[PDB]
Amino acid sequence: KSMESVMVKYDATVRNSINQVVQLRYGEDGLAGESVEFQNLATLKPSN
Amino acid sequence: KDILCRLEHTTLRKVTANTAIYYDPNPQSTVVAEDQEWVNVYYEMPDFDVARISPWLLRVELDRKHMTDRKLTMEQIAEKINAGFGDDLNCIFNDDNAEKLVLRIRIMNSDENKMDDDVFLRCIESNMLTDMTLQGIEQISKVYMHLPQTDNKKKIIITEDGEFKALQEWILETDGVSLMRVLSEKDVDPVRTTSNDIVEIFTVLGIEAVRKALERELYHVISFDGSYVNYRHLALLCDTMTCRGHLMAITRHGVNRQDTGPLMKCSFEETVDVLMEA
Amino acid sequence: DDEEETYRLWKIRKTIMQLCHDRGYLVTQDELDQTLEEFKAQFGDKPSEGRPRRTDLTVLVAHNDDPTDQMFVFFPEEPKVGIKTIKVYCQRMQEENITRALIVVQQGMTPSAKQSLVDMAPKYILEQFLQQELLINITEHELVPEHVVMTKEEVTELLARYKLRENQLPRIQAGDPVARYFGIKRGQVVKIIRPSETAGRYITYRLVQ
Amino acid sequence: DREVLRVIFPTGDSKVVLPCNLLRMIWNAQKIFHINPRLPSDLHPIKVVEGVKELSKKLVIVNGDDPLSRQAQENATLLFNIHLRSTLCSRRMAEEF
Amino acid sequence: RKLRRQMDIIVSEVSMIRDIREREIRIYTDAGRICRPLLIVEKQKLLLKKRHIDQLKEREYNNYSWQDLVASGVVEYIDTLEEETVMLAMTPDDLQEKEVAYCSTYTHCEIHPSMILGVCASIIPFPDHNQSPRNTYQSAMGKQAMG
Amino acid sequence: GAKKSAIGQRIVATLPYIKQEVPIIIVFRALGFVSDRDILEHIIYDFEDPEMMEMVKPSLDEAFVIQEQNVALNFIGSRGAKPGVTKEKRIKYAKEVLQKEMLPHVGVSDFCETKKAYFLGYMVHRLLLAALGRRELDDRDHYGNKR
Amino acid sequence: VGIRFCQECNNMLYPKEDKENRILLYACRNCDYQQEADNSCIYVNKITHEVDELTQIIADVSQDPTLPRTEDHPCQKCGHKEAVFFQSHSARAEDAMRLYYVCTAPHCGHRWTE
Amino acid sequence: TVINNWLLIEGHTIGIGDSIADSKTYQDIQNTIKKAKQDVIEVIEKAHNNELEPTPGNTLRQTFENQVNRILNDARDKTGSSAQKSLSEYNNFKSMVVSGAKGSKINISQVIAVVGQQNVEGKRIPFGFKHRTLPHFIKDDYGP
Ligand SMILES: [Zn+2]
Ligand SMILES: [Zn+2]
Repeated sequence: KSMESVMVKYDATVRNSINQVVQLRYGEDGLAGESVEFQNLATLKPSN
Repeated sequence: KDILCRLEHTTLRKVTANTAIYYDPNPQSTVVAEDQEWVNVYYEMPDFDVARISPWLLRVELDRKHMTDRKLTMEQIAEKINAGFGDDLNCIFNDDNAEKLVLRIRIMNSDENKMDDDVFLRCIESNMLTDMTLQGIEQISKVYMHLPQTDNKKKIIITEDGEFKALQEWILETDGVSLMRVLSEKDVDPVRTTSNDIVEIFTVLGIEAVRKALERELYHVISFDGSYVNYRHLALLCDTMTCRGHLMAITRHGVNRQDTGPLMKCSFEETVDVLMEA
Repeated sequence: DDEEETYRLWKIRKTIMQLCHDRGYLVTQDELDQTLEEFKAQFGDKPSEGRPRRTDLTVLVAHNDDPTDQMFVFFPEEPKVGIKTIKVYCQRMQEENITRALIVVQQGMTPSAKQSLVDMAPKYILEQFLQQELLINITEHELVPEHVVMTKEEVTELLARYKLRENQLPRIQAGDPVARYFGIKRGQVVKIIRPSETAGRYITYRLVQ
Repeated sequence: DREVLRVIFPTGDSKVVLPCNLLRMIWNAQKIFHINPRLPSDLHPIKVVEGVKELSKKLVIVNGDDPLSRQAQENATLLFNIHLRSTLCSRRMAEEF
Repeated sequence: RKLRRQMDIIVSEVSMIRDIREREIRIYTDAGRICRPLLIVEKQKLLLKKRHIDQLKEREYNNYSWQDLVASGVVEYIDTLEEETVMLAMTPDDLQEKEVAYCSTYTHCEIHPSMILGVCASIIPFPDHNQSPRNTYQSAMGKQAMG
Repeated sequence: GAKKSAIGQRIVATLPYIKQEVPIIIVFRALGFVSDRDILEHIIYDFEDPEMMEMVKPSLDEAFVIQEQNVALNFIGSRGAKPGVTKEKRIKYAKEVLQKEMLPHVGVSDFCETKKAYFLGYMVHRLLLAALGRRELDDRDHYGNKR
Repeated sequence: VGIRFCQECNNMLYPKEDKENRILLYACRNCDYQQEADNSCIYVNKITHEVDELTQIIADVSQDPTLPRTEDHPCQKCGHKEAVFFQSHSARAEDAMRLYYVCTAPHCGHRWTE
Repeated sequence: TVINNWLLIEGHTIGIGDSIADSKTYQDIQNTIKKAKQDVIEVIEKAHNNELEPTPGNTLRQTFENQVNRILNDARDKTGSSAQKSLSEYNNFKSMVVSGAKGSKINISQVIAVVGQQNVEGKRIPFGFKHRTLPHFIKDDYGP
């Protein structure tokens, strides 16, 4: 009911029916959920 | 554990064993035999009570184990009662050497020198048992202390070599919500400390803190059973619930707070009445 | 307790210095990093019924961009601030000609005084802060992200870039604990910068309303 | 970039969800071109450094040359670019891949 | 108890409950009380004997029926309230037989433990080898079968 | 409260055909037991138990003002669903309510007030044991409480 | 602790103080009657309430067939080997696992706890 | 389609033979359950003799229930692992569990070794009767 109209607009922002900006980029990265997948950051864990 | 005592709400009822309203007309000669020995010690040079003293007496016994468990001694309890009641009550307490901890209470001398001299003690006795606070923060019924065996509750730091080390620290979780008071408490991490109450977070930290807290609460329930949901779905819901700057309930209480056209309001509920207003 | 009371008053001063520094006022680095011993040693006596008076604890700071611009931080000794005490402070601002004033409160603020601040709000900006609130800097909480108050020049560019109206931005209540921390009024825009696990970093803009 | 990751992930969890799987893409490249790990490689390290720099510009999430767009573009692809730079670094391209 | 077992003044469906701790004896005669027949055990022995079984075997052409077991005081009905004061043996061959003295004061015995099941659960074969929800599902399916 | 927590916890009764509940001791006064000892004798059967005696102190104080059976009956009648036009009719209505509507299973005869006082005292006695923790609270799910 | 009833109307006697003599007096209400108090304690409540369960235990429980019986705890009063043991299982204790024993010998309702 | 037609040759079934275990495995399970019951009896004796010290954050009753539950929980795991190790490569219960098609380790152990503790609202079976779960037990019987 609340989230029905939230949509990715053609400026790549996420807005509702009122046209208010919910997110500047969908998911904060502008990517769809299907293509992404789990990966590892190699430079995070290891020591100096 | 010392920090836990300063947080958990402890009242006189928890640390007190039994209470008796003895008549005790003459303070010099006490009705209770054993009580007489140490009472005389406090009555060689009476102060502020020589002029008069209420005939009635209130004797309260304090459990030893509870007092030691809460790190409470005979002193601050007397000070707290005197501070709370000012000069209304005169408190005399025995020494910790005695197997029984005692605290004799009598009404002020000035009043002795209107409601009732006897019933008033019962009102005080009931009032002091529950309403009076010895040490802790109200609204926090119980506090648990444990070492986390999971990384999320563990403290992770970056060592000199640059590796991630998870330290084993003591973390306290409470059964009540007083975030502002607990956060200000000394020796309490004012950064990592948080609450599972979204309203408490909203009124203490803000809407953006709610947005982050709502993420963590929504993530915790979803990931409790090991399930995974993409973040972008978590973020979108938490963003719509905080887009307008105040807690937007998904019920009709918070949904109706949203501003939309007449037809949309009809879809939710109360269709007929809305159209008349439009 | 008298002994811990000096520690308590020190925390509010530390928060105020952090609060003032965040607002853009000039606060010395050593002043921000004032240890409890330094606060006690700088004065050196028993706090209660001693040297610290909430009038004495009042501090004056000046905006970095405009040295003439300054803000007053007033600590009242009375548990509840009265109309006369507020009236004393406003006259003090007139003597120094300081538009913005920050008022701390020990336990509560007189309901009559609440309307008084609104009445004088245009000529003088007065804000009341409970002592409990300032004991901790919420801005340093992990949940609270970094908040930056956008200048009108920045806000105009923001709307121009995204072709947005002010009503189309996310909103933040002027009573928000962070919003009160930065003393931002309606019509202001807050730039929130927070880490993102999908993008690394993410900038959010909230209109003050 | 390493310091930024530490702020983004204080807990030190390296698992992350990102668009392109670079390890499998490198593995696909090794098989498609019959790369021999034993023999010396003909890929100049600078071509790896230059190649990733050119690639980063093509992966546009927020388009625009103004500072507001550039900052948003840098933020939107920040995590991926850190992953891309560390995965396609010259050292790894010459040592293991 | 003696009168009920002899069916002299107290009918079979009358339940007498003594709460020893509370010093109360509750006698219930009203309707709506759910009860079941249980074999009476005295001195760690069944009052039901081979002679009772032999008479029941010739149920017809003998006029001996279930009512004679109740009249004989060998079996009696126990309601839920009385069952709280009853020390019940699941079987005679195992529970009240001489063994490690878990209990030596059995007052009643089950005729058969399988009578706890109802009509639809009583057609399930080996219901004690199935997961319990599957016995519940069959009780539903058994009422939708064809025949 | 100041005096609210001094007396303690008081017991009230919700009799049928009365809009609002009444203090328990008032019902005993209406039934014909005026003195406190006579009322407490129907509630506390062992006067040597100080714990039980304290539990009824707040109830006695609440109904201290009403000290006569007719006064108590008028109080019960005053709160009746159909208040009497005059005081005399109020007493008659209250008498009828207690005579038939209150604990009818105990009796409906004009001389059953003593039996109703004992059972009502037993209801209070049972309540005190639950409050004192001496007896466990009744289980609704327990199937011997069902019909 | 002692509860006193009036000797005239059999009503409750409540504590009262006479300033003339400064001695506790249990004075009847609505009865203009007074009595000489002797206990000197008008009110006492035990929050811990370490009330002995043996006093509450009823010797008749030895006749319960559902209670376990042990021959390893002979009765001290009479030496009867058999005894019936159980737990208090009463609220306000918060820890009810200790066993109370009651002698099974008729006419000897001795109760003890180990 | 490819493997549905190879399964026509290989075939897959499940029967009584897959639910059985070796006599040695049955003996091991019986020993574990017999010892686990004795362990719970000892915990009961400690509580009965007031020799059980409550752990922090828990009352005596919670301490006893925690100690009893872990003993019985450990027994189920010990017998469950033992039953799984007895399974052969040919066992069809294991084949469906190993492939992940259906069932789990707990299902195998319940079928072969022990169904385990039954809980209502997260706790052992309540004393619905007066201090008894059923009329077939003695009052205050906390055994498994
Ligand atoms: Zn009298
Ligand atoms: Zn004996």
